[PDB]
Amino acid sequence: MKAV
Amino acid sequence: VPSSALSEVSLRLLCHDDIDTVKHLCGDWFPIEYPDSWYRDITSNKKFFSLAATYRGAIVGMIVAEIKNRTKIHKEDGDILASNFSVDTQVAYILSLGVVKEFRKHGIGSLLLESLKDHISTTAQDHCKAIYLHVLTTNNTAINFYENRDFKQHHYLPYYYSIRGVLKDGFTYVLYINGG
Ligand SMILES: *[C@H](O)CS/C=C/NC(=O)CCNC(=O)[C@H](O)C(C)(C)COP(=O)(O)OP(=O)(O)OCc1oc(-n2cnc3c(N)ncnc32)c(O)c1OP(=O)(O)O
Repeated sequence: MKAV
Repeated sequence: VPSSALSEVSLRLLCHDDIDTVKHLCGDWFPIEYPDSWYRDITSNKKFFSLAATYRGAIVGMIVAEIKNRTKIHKEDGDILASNFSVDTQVAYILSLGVVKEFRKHGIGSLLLESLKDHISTTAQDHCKAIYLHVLTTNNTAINFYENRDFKQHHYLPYYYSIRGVLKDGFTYVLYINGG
């Protein structure tokens, strides 16, 4: 889950 | 869901027409607000391996990854290849991995991960030496999944995520492949  | 569901699961790459479905599924899977430009990118840009699992027509899981040169790793994880001195070394970053709730624990997540490995073996067999990802430190389900699949915890990332207005910690997980 990539961060924004 | 029936325990024969995995046998009826198919795979296909994401396309432009999937944007609304993907955005909805991500809204349920990840408490993170990705912009529309991101959904446009992962469904259209061939630099991504964006793979959907489908069941009786509909998307029930996806993995989105990017194979890239070592120089493209962000500074917070710049050391995952510290013992690898080759300039041609690539890595695969998993941007997203999720499966619809009711379909979990049927092997679909495993299939998506294995498919990324197969894609790497097919497309970048010599140079891609690691797979890495980020996860919320509280996400025990995902952590167990990865640790049971040979991923190792590599970094602690304090307040890495912004989750509905509040900061939360993350981990980096890494799997070395083709010798590392
Ligand atoms: C950035 O995106 C990376 S970090 C975020 C991860 N994604 C999420 O947090 C979203 C919500 N969670 C999920 O989508 C899923 O929990 C994930 C993707 C994490 C796992 O997907 P899935 O549940 O499809 O994975 P799996 O292959 O089925 O493995 C879990 C698991 O299930 C069993 N299990 C019980 N019974 C069976 C049968 N009959 N067949 C297969 N598997 C079965 C396990 O033993 C599993 O693995 P375990 O090692 O225990 O975790």
